[PDB]
Amino acid sequence: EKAKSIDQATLQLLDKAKQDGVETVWDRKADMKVQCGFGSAGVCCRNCSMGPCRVSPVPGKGVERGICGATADVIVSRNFARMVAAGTAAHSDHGRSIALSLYHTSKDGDIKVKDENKLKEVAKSFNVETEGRDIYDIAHDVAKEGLSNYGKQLGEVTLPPSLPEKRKELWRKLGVYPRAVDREIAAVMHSTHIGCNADAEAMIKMSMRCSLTDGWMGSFMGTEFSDIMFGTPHSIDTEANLGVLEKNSVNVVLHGHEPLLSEMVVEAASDPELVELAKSVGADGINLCGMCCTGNEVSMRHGIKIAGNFMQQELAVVTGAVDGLIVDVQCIMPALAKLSKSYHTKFITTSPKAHITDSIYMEFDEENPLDSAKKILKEAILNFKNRDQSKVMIPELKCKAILGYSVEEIINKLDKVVNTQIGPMQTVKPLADVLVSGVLRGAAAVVGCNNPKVVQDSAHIETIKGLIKNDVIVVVTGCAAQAAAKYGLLQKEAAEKYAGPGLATVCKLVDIPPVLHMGSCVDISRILDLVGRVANLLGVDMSDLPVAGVAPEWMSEKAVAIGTYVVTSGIDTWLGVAPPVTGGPEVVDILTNKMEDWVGAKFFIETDPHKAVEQIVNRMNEKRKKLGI
Amino acid sequence: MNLFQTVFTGSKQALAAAEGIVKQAVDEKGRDYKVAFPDTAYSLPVIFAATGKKITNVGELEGALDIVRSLIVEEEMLDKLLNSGLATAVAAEIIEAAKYVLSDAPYAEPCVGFISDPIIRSLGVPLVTGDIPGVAVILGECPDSETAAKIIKDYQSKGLLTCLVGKVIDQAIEGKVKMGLDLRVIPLGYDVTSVIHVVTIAIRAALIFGGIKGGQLNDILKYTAERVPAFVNAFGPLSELVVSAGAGAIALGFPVLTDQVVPEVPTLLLTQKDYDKMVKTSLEARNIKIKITEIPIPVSFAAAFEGERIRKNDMLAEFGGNKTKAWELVMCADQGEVEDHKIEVIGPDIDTIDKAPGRMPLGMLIKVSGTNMQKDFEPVLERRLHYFLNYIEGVMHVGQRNLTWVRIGKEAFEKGFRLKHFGEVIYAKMLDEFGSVVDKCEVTIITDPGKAEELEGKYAVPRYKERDARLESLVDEKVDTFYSCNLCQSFAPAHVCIVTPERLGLCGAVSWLDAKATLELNPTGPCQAVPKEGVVDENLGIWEKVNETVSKISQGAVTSVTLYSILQDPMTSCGCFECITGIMPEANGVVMVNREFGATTPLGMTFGELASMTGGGVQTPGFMGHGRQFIASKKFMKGEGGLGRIVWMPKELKDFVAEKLNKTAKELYNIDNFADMICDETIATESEEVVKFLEEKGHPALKMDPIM
Ligand code: SF4
Ligand code: SF4
Ligand SMILES: [F-]
Ligand SMILES: [F-]
Ligand SMILES: [F-]
Ligand SMILES: [F-]
Ligand code: NA
Ligand code: NA
Ligand code: NA
Ligand code: NI
Ligand code: NI
Repeated sequence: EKAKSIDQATLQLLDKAKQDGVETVWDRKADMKVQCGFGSAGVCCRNCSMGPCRVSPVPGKGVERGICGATADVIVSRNFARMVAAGTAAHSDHGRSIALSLYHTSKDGDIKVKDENKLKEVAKSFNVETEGRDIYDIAHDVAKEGLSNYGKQLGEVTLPPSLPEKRKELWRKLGVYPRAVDREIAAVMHSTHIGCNADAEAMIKMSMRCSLTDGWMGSFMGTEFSDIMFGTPHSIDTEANLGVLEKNSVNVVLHGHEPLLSEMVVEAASDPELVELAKSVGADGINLCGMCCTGNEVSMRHGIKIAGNFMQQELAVVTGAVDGLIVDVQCIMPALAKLSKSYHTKFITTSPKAHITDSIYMEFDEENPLDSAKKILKEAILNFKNRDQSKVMIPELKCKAILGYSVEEIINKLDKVVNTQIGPMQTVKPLADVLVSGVLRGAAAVVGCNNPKVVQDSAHIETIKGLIKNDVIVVVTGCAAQAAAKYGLLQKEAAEKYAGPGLATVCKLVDIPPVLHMGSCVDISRILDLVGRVANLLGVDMSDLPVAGVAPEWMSEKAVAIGTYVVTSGIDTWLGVAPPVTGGPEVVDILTNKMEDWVGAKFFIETDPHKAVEQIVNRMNEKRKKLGI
Repeated sequence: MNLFQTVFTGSKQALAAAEGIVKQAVDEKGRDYKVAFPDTAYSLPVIFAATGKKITNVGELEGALDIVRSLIVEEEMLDKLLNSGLATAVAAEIIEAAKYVLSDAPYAEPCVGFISDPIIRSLGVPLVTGDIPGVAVILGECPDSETAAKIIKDYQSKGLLTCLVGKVIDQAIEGKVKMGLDLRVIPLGYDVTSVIHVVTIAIRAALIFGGIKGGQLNDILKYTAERVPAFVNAFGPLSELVVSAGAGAIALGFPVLTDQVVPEVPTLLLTQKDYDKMVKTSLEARNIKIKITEIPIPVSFAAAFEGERIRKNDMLAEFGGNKTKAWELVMCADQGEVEDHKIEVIGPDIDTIDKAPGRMPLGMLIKVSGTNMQKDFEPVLERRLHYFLNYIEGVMHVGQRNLTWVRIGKEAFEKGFRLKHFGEVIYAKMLDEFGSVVDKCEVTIITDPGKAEELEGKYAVPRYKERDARLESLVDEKVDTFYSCNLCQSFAPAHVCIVTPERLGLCGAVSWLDAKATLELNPTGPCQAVPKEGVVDENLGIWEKVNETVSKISQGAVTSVTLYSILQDPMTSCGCFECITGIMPEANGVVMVNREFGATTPLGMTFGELASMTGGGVQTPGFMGHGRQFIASKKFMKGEGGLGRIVWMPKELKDFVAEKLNKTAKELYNIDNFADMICDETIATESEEVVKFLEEKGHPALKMDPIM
């Protein structure tokens, strides 16, 4: 009865999937039928073998406490904590690999330093000397100091400069100032053990402390170091959606997250031997396509075409045109191994962090990265000989998209509206001014996943379209950004098409689209860098600005960690999918009310995007009045 | 207070005032008295542009308040703010109209009051031609009568039209400035509402010139924003009403510069507290460029002054040549690494030397900061220094990098020339020429011997080495596009240079990569791309599309060019070649003489005499003008026989190319002693003597094919 998507190409292939007789993520959601209301409310605990225990989400009725004595609030808050601990760890290991790659950069090696100016500037944040030193001794000293942020047991951690000092001392008084990344993950996992913490407030506060090691450390260093090694993103053109697949080219799709592999596949797709090889098997060339975050990472830096977002990964295989599906870690549906048994596609896993049964394991040798990517790519190009062009169905649907909007590039773009003799250059002042003046009502980040509980991409598009109509500039990352890209919002033409008067004027003056694709989900750290720069420039804290974050169709534990650190940093967050918290009323009051008194923001749970847009606008105008703007 | 509410409040105040004076109107004169401005076919122009309806009697003036009420929705969205700003403007026309219905002559000089239609026509046509670059609506009060006159005379000097309204009229008459239409300084009225009489200038300008109809308000606002160049300057404390009026200027498209702290809006409402530089921010905020850049140096500056010839008997100081070490450098720098308009002379100036003409070292350091500036544009900015300096009367500049040569004359020093003026020219021209890619300029002229040495090998040489290294890799066959420059058509109209990776521009200062970059900065510039298509012969370098574009740019004076041959259809030569190649039939080769060498060559001519036999944009077989780096080129005379034809150079040319030339000799299977086989002026300078020298050394050219 309900529509499965709002994207036509997504729907066309869904029909082919039914004809071919293959399962999709929608079909498995249906097979699940009415999902257990206990786990949907968070009032089930399995933290020890006395259980499984389930208490009633309706207070006063049914079973009240678990066998150990845990209340509903205790069970909910611990389950919520372990979600943050998981998402934190996901981004943690991500940035740890990126820092390790930076430690192994050499002058003549496969991994180099590409943005010397950024490294010199990042080195100043770690108190690493740069005057007259070799650029790789600097990079190694930066990597070492960044790695210390993951497991140091003595001393304090290094935090970015755009984090307002008001917020640091706020965290200190609240007792949520971050420690080492792995050290907090262990701390949350410790207190959630049976017979440890049994207080909702203290439990949530540990979760907020954990999430800070993600946004301002794990994800932040991951992004900063990814820019140093691969290049800081700048505005770039690309095409999005499943129509980027070419029938007469070798289609290699990069799925996953960790960017070192996809960065090396891009460089491997230009080796004359591998270029000549694709021609020898009968194709026109090598057509690199990205999906999800590793697709975002290479599109921001190299404009590689974005094949699609989370709930489309199954449908790319259904086209019958994917010769290689090269995946690393995070958000690779294990169903792909069974699905690709019905097609010539070679589904190749590469990271020992994410083995998948019945896939083809080709370990990405991080000690010979380029040679290793070539070996994996050659296997994909050879697989082109096994394509059956009669069963191929590539929908004729693709949209142009502009992305590459890093903080540096937004600042660079804003310099255009600065009078040579008046203001300062290379600052975020132009954006602060249009916010203070009121031409822009606010700025909203729209991030998040896809989720079968929501018509895929429908909540993203309605939220984004509604915010830009009310003169709220919108920045996007991850699968939401790729949902904007497919729809056609990442175009300068989208301003007069969909934006209100103020946003349309700023868009024309700055020469930008109304929706800024700021990269992958570790790249959300760019959003914090941006908002923090505006707060510092206006002498205020981040809870005082008219900013907001939205997760219209989230799913991953990464999103819970992301949403939790966005709030603790001081930014109101709207969720479009109810988290499993309804069972514990104290947990609800903490996340949706008391949070305000702690950090200056709170969570909002709204499944109607049009309602959420109202709330965001009203909350912004409320905060605007408090600030006098 | 929030900025939207600050405008709304004033807008309501504007409306409230209009209701009060139109009430005076209906009591003294009834609802049927004629309402009209003098000498205007458009009745009330702001109300006419908005609604296309004319207002004749007082009852209609009272009924036109409903317009101001309809434009005043109090919602914090951008469109409502502009409309509210329009409301204040319409209420200003209402108030102003009532002034003219209560008194037959309500304005008396010095205040002009309402502007008649004939003045619009007299003043409109120079606004279209840009003879008056913009209009400056300056209202309010300056902190000092001197600071107000300083500004209005500045605008007056730029030729643009300035209109005063408010206390500044009394400050401007105190500051000795003179008003009048022919003086381009018009005072409207002392009241804030008399800004509407410059607003009716722009609106009536649309209805007359744009030919648009009344009621096409959004088409008016497009014409006012794009065509008529207005900008308002608000000085002194800003009331809510005047801020509302400022929103009206935003609605027409006019940025609002002020000295009052205010919530800025980019390109629209700005604070500049430095009055000395206020005019500059205003002109930029309205994208207004004056026809002639201002020069602080007293000596005359023009393009006609370039090419002037200064003899030894008329020169004051000489820098460069083989006599002194003189270099010029332009390098990109960080924003915080340079201070804007920072001029520094390190060493003896021209006032210190009171003796006969002497030679000083000259190091010209030029640090430039830019948001989008990059390392590939440094040679482009260096090139303009030759064109910047030679424009100055009494100074002469030739050469490129560290092989430059500068001569200053006795007239300029007798006119008070100083080394401080050098940076003043470079600072202003670099901004004027490259106003989009350049933010700040810092110029440091060095005549100190230590700092000239402590800035040549440290910043000048490494920038050149990295520069010359990026061309060494390239070969003409690898590229697919050549570039055509016509800058020197100012004195050689038929001359066009085709720059290739292996054939640099004969001035030496323009490379293939340099010519590619000049096209990126200036699409309507001198350097233009030419695709390598329709090749007829690769050995001599004849291209069909090259012949197509040379014929066009030379206006049909040249029909065919060969790039790597000097006997068949040679490329022309202008007049800035560092060296000259001349055909000697006795040696079955060619001779090369450089500019600095002043003695005779075995061709019976000196460099100045050879220069008369090659330049002028004339197709000259056997003679070519070329840069110094083109000597060691693989494609240098490839059809004739390459570098193997050279038999005579001065000793200075040998020692400078010994490393570069020996390698090209071994690349053509010539023994490393090839630089030594060439004759020089310490051996013999006559063909009778040189021939036997070439027979003794066993020169490879002697046993080549005859050249012709
Ligand atoms: S922690 Fe307590 S409520 Fe939870 S499963 Fe264990 S015994 Fe049951
Ligand atoms: S020598 Fe040639 S490239 Fe140089 S300015 Fe003159 S015409 Fe142009
Ligand atoms: F297939
Ligand atoms: F691992
Ligand atoms: F008056
Ligand atoms: F010249
Ligand atoms: Na940084
Ligand atoms: Na398969
Ligand atoms: Na409260
Ligand atoms: Ni020339
Ligand atoms: Ni010349």
